[PDB]
Amino acid sequence: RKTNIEAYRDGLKLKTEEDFFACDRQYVCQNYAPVPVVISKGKGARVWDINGNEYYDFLAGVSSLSQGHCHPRVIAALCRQAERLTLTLRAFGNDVTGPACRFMAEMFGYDRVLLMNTGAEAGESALKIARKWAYEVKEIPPDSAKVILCNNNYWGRTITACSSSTTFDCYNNFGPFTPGFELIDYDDVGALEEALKDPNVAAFFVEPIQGEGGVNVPKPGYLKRAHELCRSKNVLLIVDEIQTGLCRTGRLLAADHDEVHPDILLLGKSLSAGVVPISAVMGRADVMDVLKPGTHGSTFGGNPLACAVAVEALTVLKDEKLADRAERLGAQFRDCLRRELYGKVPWIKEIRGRGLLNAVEVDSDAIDPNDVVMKLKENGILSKPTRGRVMRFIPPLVITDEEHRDATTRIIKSFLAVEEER
Amino acid sequence: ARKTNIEAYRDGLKLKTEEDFFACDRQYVCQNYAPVPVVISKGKGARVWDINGNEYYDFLAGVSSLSQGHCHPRVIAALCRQAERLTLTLRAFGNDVTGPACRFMAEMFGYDRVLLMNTGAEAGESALKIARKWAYEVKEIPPDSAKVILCNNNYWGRTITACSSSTTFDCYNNFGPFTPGFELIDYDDVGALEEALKDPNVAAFFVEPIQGEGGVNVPKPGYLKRAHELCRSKNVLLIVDEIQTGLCRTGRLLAADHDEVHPDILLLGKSLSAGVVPISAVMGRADVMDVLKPGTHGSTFGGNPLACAVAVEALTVLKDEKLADRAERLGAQFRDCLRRELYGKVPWIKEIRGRGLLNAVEVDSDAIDPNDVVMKLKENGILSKPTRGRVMRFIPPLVITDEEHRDATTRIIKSFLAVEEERK
Ligand SMILES: Cc1ncc(COP(=O)(O)O)c(C=O)c1O
Ligand SMILES: Cc1ncc(COP(=O)(O)O)c(C=O)c1O
Repeated sequence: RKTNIEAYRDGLKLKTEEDFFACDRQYVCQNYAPVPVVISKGKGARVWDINGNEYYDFLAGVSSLSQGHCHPRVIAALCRQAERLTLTLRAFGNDVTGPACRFMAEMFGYDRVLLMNTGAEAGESALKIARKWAYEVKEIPPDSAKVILCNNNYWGRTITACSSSTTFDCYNNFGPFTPGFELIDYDDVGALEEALKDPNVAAFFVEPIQGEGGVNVPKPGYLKRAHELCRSKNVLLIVDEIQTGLCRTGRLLAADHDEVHPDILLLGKSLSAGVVPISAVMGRADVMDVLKPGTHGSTFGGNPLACAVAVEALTVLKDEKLADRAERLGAQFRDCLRRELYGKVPWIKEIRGRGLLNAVEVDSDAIDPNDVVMKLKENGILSKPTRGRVMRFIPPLVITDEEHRDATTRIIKSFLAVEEER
Repeated sequence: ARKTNIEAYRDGLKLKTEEDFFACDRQYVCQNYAPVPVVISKGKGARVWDINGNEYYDFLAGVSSLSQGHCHPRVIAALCRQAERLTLTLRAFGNDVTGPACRFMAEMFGYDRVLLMNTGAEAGESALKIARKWAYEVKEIPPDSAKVILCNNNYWGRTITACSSSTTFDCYNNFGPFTPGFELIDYDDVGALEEALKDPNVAAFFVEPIQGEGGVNVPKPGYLKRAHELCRSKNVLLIVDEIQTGLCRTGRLLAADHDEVHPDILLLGKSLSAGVVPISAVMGRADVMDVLKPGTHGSTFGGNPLACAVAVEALTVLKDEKLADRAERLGAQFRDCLRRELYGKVPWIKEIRGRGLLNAVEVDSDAIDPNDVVMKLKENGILSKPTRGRVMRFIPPLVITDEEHRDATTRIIKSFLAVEEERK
């Protein structure tokens, strides 16, 4: 049986990529840039376009697809639960949400788990928790709570996220803005310490490696020291692991590189293996319990379908030893690129990353960075930069040794060819 | 059948009674919901079963997220077929589903452009961003001056900006400081709206056709029609939140259709996916929606192909099963019967109200404990969660059969009479 989207699409008689591009222009809100490919299918580290051409996916949902596209275990868990029960609301109990929260609480070492749907919602929820905790436990004056975050942070697209962004296109013309934020440079202990002098600070909200900001890896010991400074002042450390967590950087959490156990942890993206939107906020009881009944909610948060998917997605990370995989392959990737491209390619500014969260920043005054993106695609690598000039290499962690060797050589080949053509 | 992973996992926990699940929940789940009465394990159509095999009619239905019923076979089949092929690309890449699904929606609802988000709060956030950016760029109002009018007792979600525009104490208390830019007026009051619309800095009026969480507040006939005229007069966008009222619930495709109103910006959610996965939509004319240029808005999962395939199937069910007609017919019967068998007989009922299958019975909490009604309903096989304590809600799947609806209506009336007997 053809399902309705298949049948409706068939009737539209879309043959070429351009036909699909035209369909976007006409019917899809135009808040994304043009795209170079129309993907029809995904398996593991590979995707295929509508013409059957094969690519490696080196974006992977910006680390939402760590377990690969269409991981059979995760798709079986989705389908079996979907036949049984998908939604009760948290107004009613069910036989999945509590067990899934227990599973997560034990895996990550927290007392309480709040399940939301998107990463932005996890961030919003964490800010709300930190504010309410500041008022009720720290006893700071009404409406005075402040939250410190860093320049170039990214946590989503709500108005409060826009209000705390330093990125022009994220905030421009979307005000007036939510107050209560203090922005400081990333990777700067001094600036943090000075900001923490304000007793009305509730939290410091930080990424262990800035994602959208350009795969900005801080100096060794940054997060470790930040947590000490925060604790000195009774300020919560909220660590956004929505992009860096779940084995991507070679550890279960990127915070583990600094032996930091976040006061509040955010997860998202590969929590569901890219199958359905589910995010998490985790914290100790005496923080999370400020969210009393009626004070927060979500229709789909904690729905049993997403919970079943998430438990399976997390178990795959463990069973397939994906943190070890990411560590090993990522170190090989960076060594190969540094050996083969530094010196030879003068318009590479840096090769950086941890695990399989890697970037190559190029000098956009020396090269058109889009020429690198297009060359990569010609050689079978789909990759989307950030900030124009920061090339990103973020494959599924399940990429095989042989696929990763192939991909790495296609990657080298592409940078070298761009240099040759300069 | 062979055990599923999650079944085996929980089997390892030895959680067997409703009270073991209640304890599990108390210990590991963030405690932002009230205690629950029941542990549901299976849903099908208008029915659910608890872990002991007891059957109930679900009269909450996800607050109108399950209009197509639990586990609709077509929608599962669509989920599973698409899930085997592709679930997520990001909108950074194209795929062969998102554009077609947006065209499908654009044509069904009569809009130029469709923005797909994940939750109803995200749809609201997105619409407010669009309205503000449009007011700055097209209306040329002073920078940072954009205002949005909303109504007292509105509900649109739980983001900080939503909390900043709420009049409900537990929704906002101790979550500030708050996003500025909102003007709060009484619902169902055209004179208050007209006066608020005198301010040229207003970008939008954001309103529910029937207030949902605020208590199934049905406005006077012609409220929304008049509101639209007043907004147009002032070049103010009418943002209509159909997340709870839309998609056949009230006996029409959109609740706005009762007033022959085509929203300037439409919000959908909830039953857009038949309760299977979170997907929401913001739709609008080109000259409004096109302010959202590349890089100015985004979402990881928004527009993912899996959710798109599910939504197209869910929307088609509404049509094919003539669920607007079913809701209209059964809902009219429900209100007739309850009024006829409860008013007078039961002194502590204040009002029976609703449209289609979005119905409520507001009780006098000074004269009765509303929770006694909730518990009596469950004893009689009806799962129902009130809003604001005293507003009992009756929101079944629209696929409820004539026989199931008759049975349920008789159980509901029986429950209210029983509580009254006990009061006497
Ligand atoms: C670190 C981080 N936090 C939060 C978010 C927002 O997640 P979502 O797109 O699911 O709202 C993202 C998205 O890329 C992210 O990279
Ligand atoms: C009218 C209305 N709008 C928005 C929302 C928020 O949707 P969500 O819970 O998906 O964030 C709801 C939730 O019930 C609603 O009733």
